[PDB]
Amino acid sequence: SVVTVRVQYLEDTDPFACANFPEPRRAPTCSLDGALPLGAQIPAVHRLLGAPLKLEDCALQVSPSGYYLDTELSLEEQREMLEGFYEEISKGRKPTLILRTQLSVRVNAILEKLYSSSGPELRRSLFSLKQIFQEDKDLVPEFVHSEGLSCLIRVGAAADHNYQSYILRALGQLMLFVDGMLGVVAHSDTIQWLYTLCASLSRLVVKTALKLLLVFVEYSENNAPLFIRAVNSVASTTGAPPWANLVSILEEKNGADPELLVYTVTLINKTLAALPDQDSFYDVTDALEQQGMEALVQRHLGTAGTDVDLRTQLVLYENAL
Amino acid sequence: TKRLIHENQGQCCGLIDLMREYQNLKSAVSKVLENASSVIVTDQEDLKWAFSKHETAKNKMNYKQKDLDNFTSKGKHLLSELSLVKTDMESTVDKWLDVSEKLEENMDRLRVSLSIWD
Repeated sequence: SVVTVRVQYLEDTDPFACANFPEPRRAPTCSLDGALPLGAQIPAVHRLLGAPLKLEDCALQVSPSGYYLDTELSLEEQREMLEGFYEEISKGRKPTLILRTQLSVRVNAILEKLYSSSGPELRRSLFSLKQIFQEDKDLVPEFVHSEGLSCLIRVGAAADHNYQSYILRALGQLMLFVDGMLGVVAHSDTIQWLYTLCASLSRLVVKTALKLLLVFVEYSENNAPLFIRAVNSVASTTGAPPWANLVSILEEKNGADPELLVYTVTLINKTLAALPDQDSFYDVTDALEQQGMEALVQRHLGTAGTDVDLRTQLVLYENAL
Repeated sequence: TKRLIHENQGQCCGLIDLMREYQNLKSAVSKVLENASSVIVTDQEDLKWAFSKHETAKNKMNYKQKDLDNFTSKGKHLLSELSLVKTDMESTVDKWLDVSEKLEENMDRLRVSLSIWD
């Protein structure tokens, strides 16, 4: 029960500098065994390839399919995940397999360099992180598994506004993918960090934190309570009243900023639309009526300089009550 | 048998047209880059104008930003092929990172400095 395939390796020991071409261009053939486990079979082909890959840090991706093989069960035992695979074989063609580094090992090298680098090194790395996630979404689950989020927060909270803004653009890259999204829904500390970020003096950083928080509340509604609880914990830990950061943006110490003001009102709006409970609702709206909200709303709805879109979403506010 | 000579020599051929390709692309790259550097610039109408002007500097910035990341995509899959060269690439990547951030927060200042006019 043997199998004849086309093999290629991928040099990805360093994830911040991955090469693009797998060598050789013309994949060589060798014969395996479909009913025996792959781990013991990896060395013959590893020497067949002469790869500069730590054989004990290696992993296997099915080329067209993308599947990561469990390295110590046979080919017949994971048949249910190789449907397209045996059909290429059944066509009488030879399917192709990519030798690369485990997502675990790659995310581990990443967490090292994030935790151990600094200055220009660290900065370069964060910029490339964005594109890396765009082009291998598969790293994202292993990433959530290795507390990479712990790393990101543990780095961002002691860094400057550029370092943090780059972190946040990267973070939006994570959240376009389902697994990273799930990691953010799980990590209360993360959303807490983004709320801290809404008090930054960088108005770019505030806009960005605000728009990603919009992405967060638009994905689902199950995370509206999680948001409100995180905000309460941050305001309570910092010594400030809950929600003070938004309303400070609303009553502008620096002046007018329509895009931020409209972003904020839509955010709170879209926080409002997701709860049938009127009682915690009333709890919260008292907490807000305390801080002075009605006069701010009133006097701003007065001035005709307000932009029309901002105005529409704030009348959605008033219409709610 | 004589073909394997033809083969290695084709390897040298393919690498020669390879970086001749890199060079012709880079031509346009240089023009764009030059312009990037160029757009720089260290009354109340004036401050406002500046925020509205730096706003078009950046409307143009993100406009070119799409082929700019086409540039970052091309460079990464560029150094995939091919000691001396590496530093060169790093040098332009760091220089462009510094001016990427630099015009980012220079237009930000110009917006947020007619904010001191508004």
